[PDB]
Amino acid sequence: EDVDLNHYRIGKIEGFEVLKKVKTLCLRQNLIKCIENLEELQSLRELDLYDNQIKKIENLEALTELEILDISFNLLRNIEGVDKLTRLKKLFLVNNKISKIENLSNLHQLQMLELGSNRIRAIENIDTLTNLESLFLGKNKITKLQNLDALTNLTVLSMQSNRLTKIEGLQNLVNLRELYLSHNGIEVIEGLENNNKLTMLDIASNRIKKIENISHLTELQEFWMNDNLLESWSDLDELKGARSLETVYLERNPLQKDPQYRRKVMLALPSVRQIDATFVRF
Amino acid sequence: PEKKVEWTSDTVDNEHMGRRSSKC
Amino acid sequence: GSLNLDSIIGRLLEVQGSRPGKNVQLTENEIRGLCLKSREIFLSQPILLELEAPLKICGDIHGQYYDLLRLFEYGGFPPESNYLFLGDYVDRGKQSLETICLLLAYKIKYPENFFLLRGNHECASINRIYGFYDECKRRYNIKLWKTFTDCFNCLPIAAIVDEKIFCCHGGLSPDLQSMEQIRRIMRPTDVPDQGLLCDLLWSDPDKDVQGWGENDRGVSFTFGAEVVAKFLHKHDLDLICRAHQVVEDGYEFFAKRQLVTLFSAPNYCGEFDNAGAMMSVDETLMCSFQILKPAD
Ligand SMILES: [Fe+3]
Repeated sequence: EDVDLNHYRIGKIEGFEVLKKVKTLCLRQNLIKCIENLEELQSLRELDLYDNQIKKIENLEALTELEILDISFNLLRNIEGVDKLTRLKKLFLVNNKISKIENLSNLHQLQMLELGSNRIRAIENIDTLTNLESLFLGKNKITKLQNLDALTNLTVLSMQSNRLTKIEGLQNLVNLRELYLSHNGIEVIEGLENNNKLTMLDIASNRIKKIENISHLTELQEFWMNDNLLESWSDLDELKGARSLETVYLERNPLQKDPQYRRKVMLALPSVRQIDATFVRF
Repeated sequence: PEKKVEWTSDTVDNEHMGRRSSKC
Repeated sequence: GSLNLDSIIGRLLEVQGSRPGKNVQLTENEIRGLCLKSREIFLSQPILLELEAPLKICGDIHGQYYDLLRLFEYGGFPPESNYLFLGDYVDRGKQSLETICLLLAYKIKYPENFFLLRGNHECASINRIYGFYDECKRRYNIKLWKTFTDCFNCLPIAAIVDEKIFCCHGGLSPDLQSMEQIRRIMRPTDVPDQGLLCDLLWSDPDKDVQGWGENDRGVSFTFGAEVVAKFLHKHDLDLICRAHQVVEDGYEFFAKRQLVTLFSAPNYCGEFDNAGAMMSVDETLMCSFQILKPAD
């Protein structure tokens, strides 16, 4: 029922019809060059083709019981051939050559979409993915946060290492709990008025000058803000409403030049147990 | 005296042997 | 505050001989402790390591955990030999955690006979590397990856063996005039997109460039044979020992054996079909190369 051919050098999918009720097929690091000869494995929920040389998604229309599909670290350039896998819950397309988000309109039960390390330039065509809980778009060329308004169940948004310059378009992600925007060009903390349930917020490695507009985020547990331009100790008043704030990253800000840096962080944030890499309490 | 880097006799100078080299 | 080192090393060595791809599930606290404890040792040793022969120097591993095990059987498991790795321990094939954890564990257990330099894959962003970040969140959570960057931010940057062999991951820098500039770099720090620390982790040599050129990677530079020759004469060195590039025989010389490139990951991606090497230096500073042919 489970078949694992991880790292078996197989260069073509041949002769898998012998499997009657296979449910999970693992074909990672096999040097596969095309998807084929899979129309018989009609009981598959999971297919794993991590790290091969597939250049186009095809011949998957049969597997309608597929719930997990992973075609990461291949040479894909477009998204296609998934319109029939309606029961897909997780879909990984990490580190391909994808340039546009398309052809996912039919995956209404999709709970996690992973498109990290690609060449995407805008967020589009995911309005239909109402059940999305985790959206991963890190390491892309996105320049604005938009068309996120449908993902009301989204709880984790990873947008690190992109080309954002303003935090916006998050007004409707009311169940958002983890927001990663490190390594961007954000200069101002704003646009988080409706994301009350945030416990994890990361805007490190940007160009932020002042901590503002997060006093309502009373559920914060981790605040990552290293490698910014923070200079005023009074800005830390904004975090005093977060009575469960446990970790803060502030290193490599101008603040850390202060010889009372560690003293001042604890005074401002008595709930914090971790400051940068090192623990404080316990 | 000092200390000099030498190479054992078995090691081959593959610099001009057209060895392939790629940037990851 | 306490972690059973031998329990961790045992479960990590227990997968030896298996068909690569097999994992080892450590607890989240075990991995975090490995990061935190090793970080203290990195900070307690110089950022420009001054090591003495004999030792065995290895190039990139790129998470190929099963080739790292093969390296230690060929070269001898720590502490039977002294090791200096030149970086790039993580990458993708969902075995980067075992690779970095075993190296961090040996670093903690033998802190003056085992050494790790920083590679460009040990960065504090996902600006150019995604596999290791991807693996951490898939097996644990994103915060685990953040803790790894805390460890990575404190790795040393270069090493000089017996005042004659300069070792770094990438290569030379046009800003490097004195060793003092490397020793003055303070930790923790991330890898910038410009400057000495960036070039030390990213630059490459090139036969074509006459001195300094631009790098096809999109970051840092390329230096030629002349750069190498002036660098060794200015600092009274004999050799630059570097990694960072896939080479056919696992090793490759440059500029009349004044530079050597090391690569310890056989069949990177599986499309180049390269061997892995490992350079062994003995007490009189003589260098021999042991080669790890691709298992498949
Ligand atoms: Fe590298």
